[PDB]
Amino acid sequence: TSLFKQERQKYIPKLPNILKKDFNNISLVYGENTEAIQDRQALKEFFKNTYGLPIISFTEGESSLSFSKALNIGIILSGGPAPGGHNVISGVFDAIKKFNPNSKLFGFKGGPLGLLENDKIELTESLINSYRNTGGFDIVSSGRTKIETEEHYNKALFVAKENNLNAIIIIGGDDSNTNAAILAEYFKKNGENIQVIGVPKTIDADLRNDHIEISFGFDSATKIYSELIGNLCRDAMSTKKYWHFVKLMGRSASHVALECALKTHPNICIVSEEVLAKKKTLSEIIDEMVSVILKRSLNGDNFGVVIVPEGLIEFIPEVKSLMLELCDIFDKNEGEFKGLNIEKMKEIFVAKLSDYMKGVYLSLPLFIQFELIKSILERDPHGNFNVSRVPTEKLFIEMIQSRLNDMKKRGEYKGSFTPVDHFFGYEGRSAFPSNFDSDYCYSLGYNAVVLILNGLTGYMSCIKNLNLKPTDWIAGGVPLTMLMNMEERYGEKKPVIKKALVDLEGRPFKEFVKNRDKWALNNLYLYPGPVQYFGSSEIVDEITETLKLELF
Amino acid sequence: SLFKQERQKYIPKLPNILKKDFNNISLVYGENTEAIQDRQALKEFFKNTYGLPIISFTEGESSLSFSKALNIGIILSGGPAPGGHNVISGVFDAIKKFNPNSKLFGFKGGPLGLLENDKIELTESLINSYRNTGGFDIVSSGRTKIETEEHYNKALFVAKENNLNAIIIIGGDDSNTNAAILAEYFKKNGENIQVIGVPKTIDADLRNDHIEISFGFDSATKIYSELIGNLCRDAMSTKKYWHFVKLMGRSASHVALECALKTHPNICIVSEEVLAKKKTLSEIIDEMVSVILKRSLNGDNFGVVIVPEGLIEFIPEVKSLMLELCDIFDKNEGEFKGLNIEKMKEIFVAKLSDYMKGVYLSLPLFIQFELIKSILERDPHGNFNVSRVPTEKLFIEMIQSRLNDMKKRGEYKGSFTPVDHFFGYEGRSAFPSNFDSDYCYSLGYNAVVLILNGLTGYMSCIKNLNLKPTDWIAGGVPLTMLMNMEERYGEKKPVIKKALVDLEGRPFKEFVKNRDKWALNNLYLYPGPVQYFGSSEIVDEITETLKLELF
Ligand SMILES: O=P(O)(O)OC[C@H]1O[C@](O)(COP(=O)(O)O)[C@@H](O)[C@@H]1O
Repeated sequence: TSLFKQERQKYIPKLPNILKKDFNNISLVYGENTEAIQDRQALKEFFKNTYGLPIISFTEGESSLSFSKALNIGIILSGGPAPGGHNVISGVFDAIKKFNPNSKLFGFKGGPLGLLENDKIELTESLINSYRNTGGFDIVSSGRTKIETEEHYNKALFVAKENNLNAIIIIGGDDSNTNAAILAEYFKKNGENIQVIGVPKTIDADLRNDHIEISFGFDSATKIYSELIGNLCRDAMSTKKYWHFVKLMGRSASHVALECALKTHPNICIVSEEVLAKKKTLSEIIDEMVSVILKRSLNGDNFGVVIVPEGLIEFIPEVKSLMLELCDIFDKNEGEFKGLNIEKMKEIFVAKLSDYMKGVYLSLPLFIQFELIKSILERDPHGNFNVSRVPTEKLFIEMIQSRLNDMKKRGEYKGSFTPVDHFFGYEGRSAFPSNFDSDYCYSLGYNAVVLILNGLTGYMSCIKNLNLKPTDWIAGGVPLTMLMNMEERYGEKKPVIKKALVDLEGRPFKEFVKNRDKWALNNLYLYPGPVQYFGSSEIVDEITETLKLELF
Repeated sequence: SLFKQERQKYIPKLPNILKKDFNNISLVYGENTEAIQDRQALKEFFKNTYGLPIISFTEGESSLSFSKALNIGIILSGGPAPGGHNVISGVFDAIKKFNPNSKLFGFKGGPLGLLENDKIELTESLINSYRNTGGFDIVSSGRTKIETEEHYNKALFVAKENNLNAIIIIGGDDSNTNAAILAEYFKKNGENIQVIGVPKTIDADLRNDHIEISFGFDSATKIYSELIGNLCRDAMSTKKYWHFVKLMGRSASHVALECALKTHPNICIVSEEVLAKKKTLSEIIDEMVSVILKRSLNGDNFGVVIVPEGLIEFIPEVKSLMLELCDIFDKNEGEFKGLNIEKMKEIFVAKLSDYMKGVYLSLPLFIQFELIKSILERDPHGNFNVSRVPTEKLFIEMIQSRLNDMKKRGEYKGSFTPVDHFFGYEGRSAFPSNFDSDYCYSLGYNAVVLILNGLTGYMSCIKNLNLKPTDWIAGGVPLTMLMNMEERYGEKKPVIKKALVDLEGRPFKEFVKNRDKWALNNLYLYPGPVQYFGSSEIVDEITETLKLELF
């Protein structure tokens, strides 16, 4: 397309030294016998044929392989895009073609649904070439259909068989890596010989553990967000008149928010996990932001930058309690709402709420009051709600203006508060991957094929030592069951892999805690650049602050 | 920041001429000049600096108007543009070269810093930490308009007390308006203080035959196009979202048009064309809806739209409304003195003419209030606040309604999922590209050469910008040639005329040729992040606009 794209296309991703060796010269080294996180008992029931598989690692030396004929592989992309997905695919292609030039790669379109519907294309050399080192999932598009029913699982197998597949690779987050486990068990249960391999994808870093150091895409997304946030800090510093509020996409955790904070040194950054842990109130959050603004104003600084995660309102205990009460006032007094008008029925809630929750409700902006009513009036069959109708940054902005307007009227705020809001997310997830994600993703995909060539199913492709140069990285496999627990929902116990949230005892969070009061009151902004793909190795192979601190 | 550390070490590239000794660089005088329009009245006002000659530099001797160390003052004005700090580093390096005893003084927060004698000395170690960086934060900036005899008296007193040989003003059309009049004041009153302007703005609305582009436009459009290309790729990857992207640019669509030529979005609105064709808001809406429907029938329930922030000043019915709201406020200001926005709205509605009131009340309520704020938050030069007006959200709401109208007859079976964006503040203080780094350093270094050669009332000017920096031509354009008479705050005044998109120009014509293609097909281009190290080709890329314009 652009000159950038053609040049980037020519980049050769860097492999672990071992993945460079011939396939006959790569030996399995078996590990222990893994166990689940919890419900170690019931996970032996559900996953009879797959459980307690050892962790796999790879070392040099002679080995015999499970194939000699050409392989056929199906590949699925599920969920939202992450920079480097296309490199997982280029790595798989390059690996099967090295093994046997007659091997074929089939890309199922628009998620797992493509497999159910036999909606696919053959990825050929010239096709693959155009996608090398590119952003996007647009080689085959993604979706998020789950394979659940017996009718579904049988079609998956049907389509797999009529396409002569030896294996399926699924690239996705927590939920598709869980699904990958059950498909692997399903094939093995019905005596079929199709292997399933999982690959760890998410720009939000909510898939990770002792074995998976990071998910793919998080490096590239945070670099883009931090460049944009650093640029806003520099603009704020230059004109000294605007408070920029930046919401970042992803409602599950503060991994992205925390990393951008470490990259840019903003004046304020809110961590959802901490808000939940310290049980902070809405007014406490507001008090704390207002106090930073006033103090800066007294230093003569009528500007600053705030970072908030998208899922923040769902981490305020007080808000859920207010919500659970309002719809209890709705589930009871059903006939009283006929028939009603809202604004008229608002004062019904206002008169019926408990003293303190009425104070919380009325503290909100008026449009927010109404959006909570609408949230209840639209609960799913199981009666549960979500607060998606309330935008975190805009809620905070209005409440802050209000507090400050009152203070000005009684003469305790001389400064000027002019807010500008920003929401980033879509422009970071289909960006060109950094060298790190390019190397990492290419490695994961290449490694997936080695796992398949050794007969393995139910494994997640895994590359460790990610803080070191790629030649020094270590390749292997993690069994999918060991990451699981049983989640109970509506009388049922389905297997799950739980979201990894920010560890409030981790080095990243502790680093942030150590320095945040200093960043708040002073102007110690750091200005990261755009992602570089040419120049010295330490610029082009820079990793996240997160990974740097966590490992070491 | 490791990036900043490595980038700080870049050596900007100068025109060959500027590398020669200052006693080796001679003038070439040329064509005389005049203003763009209202030339008669402007010849009264600018009686001392009208019709000066175009300047170039060549290898020779030249009469050097200075034998003793220089004292220069320097002003950063208006909104930031990447490379302002390289302008400053080019002035500093040049005056140190000339005479190591030369001092450079930075006035803080724009022209107000001059008026209030608020400054800092810009020293070698201070300049060093800002080399090749984004931002205007070395001294910060502001948008103050110097008009009154007292303001100019003050400007004179501060200038004279600081023993200043020359003042360098870095800014846009608003600031070079200040600079033009200041040079005229100093001359008319008989003083030896020289005033040189520098052509800054991400909006590129400071342009003529001689000034090929303003600095910062290159860097800003590059970051904005990276992001839009990323949104195009996400839309292609997931196939469900219609992205509406507002862009900075102020009045002109130079920014929007460049980003469209960089990315091939499905829709880009060009305000200048809207005004030429006298389109109504409703007509713009329907043209967008038609594109959306067609794509949907083709199975593409996604796309990307570029919206210029200045559009409201180019739709005849809305422009007219905004001028009447302005007129109503300016004439009944005391009534509005204390009131909230709802009470303000009530007055505005009561005082609008019947036609204008119907227009106003046809807008969504959120737009009704933002229009008022647009008027109330006019800058010191009288510009409306268009950056705060969510034009893209107005588009989304009106398109949403029309698509529901088609859906009501079974004529639109897709689901519309719009996403709003506004790329602006995040592009202004970004790290400058090699182009802007090279161009800005040359412009500052060149302003010193012009000062050394006794000039005042000139814009620093580097020509042949599509060529390798060594092959650039250095010189100077008289500030008056850019000027005309306009009404600001209910009164007629001399200003630099804003250069808008030329509908007969090569950039717009390239867009028209391909735009229909880009609407119905998915022909997106994906520019990457600006590269600062590496192959001469990717690192020294320039804008589509500049290539087409010099072709
Ligand atoms: O910085 P502000 O006061 O919000 O004003 C925004 C305006 O400044 C700009 O970013 C730059 O304008 P100038 O280059 O003319 O100073 C415009 O694009 C935008 O309309």
